[PDB]
Amino acid sequence: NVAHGLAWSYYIGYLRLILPELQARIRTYNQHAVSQRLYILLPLDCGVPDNLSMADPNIRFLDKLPQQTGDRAGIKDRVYSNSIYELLENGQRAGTCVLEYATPLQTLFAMSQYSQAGFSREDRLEQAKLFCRTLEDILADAPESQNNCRLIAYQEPADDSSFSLSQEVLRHLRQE
Amino acid sequence: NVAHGLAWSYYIGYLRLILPELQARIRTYNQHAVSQRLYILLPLDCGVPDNLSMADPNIRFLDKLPQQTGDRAGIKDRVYSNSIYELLENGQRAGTCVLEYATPLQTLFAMSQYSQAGFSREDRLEQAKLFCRTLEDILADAPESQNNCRLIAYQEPADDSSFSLSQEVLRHLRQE
Ligand SMILES: Nc1ncnc2c1ncn2[C@@H]1CO[C@@H]2COP(=O)(O)O[C@H]3[C@@H](F)[C@H](n4cnc5c(N)ncnc54)O[C@@H]3COP(=O)(O)O[C@@H]12
Repeated sequence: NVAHGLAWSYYIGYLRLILPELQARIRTYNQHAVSQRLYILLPLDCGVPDNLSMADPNIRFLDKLPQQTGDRAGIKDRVYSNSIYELLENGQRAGTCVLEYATPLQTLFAMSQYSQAGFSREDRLEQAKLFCRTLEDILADAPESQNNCRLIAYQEPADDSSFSLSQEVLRHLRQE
Repeated sequence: NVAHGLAWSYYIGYLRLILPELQARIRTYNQHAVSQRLYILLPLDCGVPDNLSMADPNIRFLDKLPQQTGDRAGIKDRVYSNSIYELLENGQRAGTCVLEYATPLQTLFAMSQYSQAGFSREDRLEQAKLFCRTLEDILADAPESQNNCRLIAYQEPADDSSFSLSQEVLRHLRQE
C-alpha cells in the first residue's frame, strides 16, 4: 500500500495548497472561457507523459495560469504552476481547462523499475487503483475541494483498440 | 512503512531531477562563495517550518539559485527553485549553502493529525527515522548524487536543552 502514502502526499503537499487559490487564479486569467475546475488525469497503467500534447494531438497547450508562490519548508517563493489546455474535436475547440497528470503515478512507475525499491512491475495497476481510490476518498471529504477539482481515471485498452484521451476529458467537461 | 514510499517519492520526483543540474546552477550564481552541495534538513520530530530564518536567526536567507524548469506530467515549465542561506556564528558569516528541509516530513506530520489517514501521532519519530534511513540507502547508491548532496538528520532535545540548528549545519559544512 505505497499508493496510500502518495495519495496523502498528493493531497497534503499539493491539492490542499493550490485548490483554495485556484478559482482566483482562473478568474485572473479570464478577466485580464477556461473552466473552473482543475482536471487531473489518472492513467491506471501509470504511463505519464511529460508532454501532454504528445499524448493526444487534440489536446493543445494554450497558456499558463498566473503562478502561485509560497514559502515552503525553507524554500523562499516555491512556485506552483499550472497549464491551460484546449481540447479539439474534429478541428473545433470543444473546451478549455487546467489539465495535468497526477505526478505520483510516475513515482509508482519508477519504483517498479528500481530494484532497491522492492516494488513489483505487476503491482502498478493495483497501486494505481488504490491511489485513485484513496485520493477520491480524501477529496470527497476535503474542504479545500469544493467543485474545483475533477479526477479522470482511465484504463487504456492497450492495443486492443483506439482510445481518445481528449474525448475522455471532453466527457467529464460535458457531464457538467 | 509510509515513510518508504515518501523517501522514494522524494528521490524520484525531486533529487534525481535537480541534483544533476545543481553544480551548474551554483556555478552560474558564483560567477555572474556558495558550497557545492544541497543541504537537506531532516528534523526527526517532523516539525518543518516554512520560514527557515525563523527556526534559527543565525540562518539568514541570502538569495535564490537560478530556477530550473522542465515539462512535468503535463505541466509546461514546472519550476524547481532553491534558496541560498548564510550561517552566522557570533555575528560572523561562517558559511553559505543551498539549504532546505525535506518537505515529505510535513506529510508525515499532517498524516498524523488527519483522522482518515490512519497514521498515529506516536509513529512520527519512527517513520521519520525510516524516511532518513531509506533516503540514505537510496542516495548512497544513487548516480545522481555525487558529492552534491548532504543529509542533516537531528533530534532536538525538546525542552531538555539548548539546540543550535545553525551550529548543526556548520558542523557538516566544516567536516568537509
Ligand atoms: N520544486 C520543489 N521544491 C521543493 N520540493 C519539491 C519540489 N517538487 C517536489 N518536491 C517535493 C520533493 O519530492 C516530493 C515528491 O515530488 P512529486 O513531484 O513526485 O509529487 C508531488 C507533486 F505530485 C505534487 N506537487 C507538489 N508541488 C507541485 C508542483 N509545483 N507542480 C505539480 N505537482 C506538484 O505534490 C507531490 C508531493 O509534493 P511535496 O510534498 O512538495 O514533496 C515533493
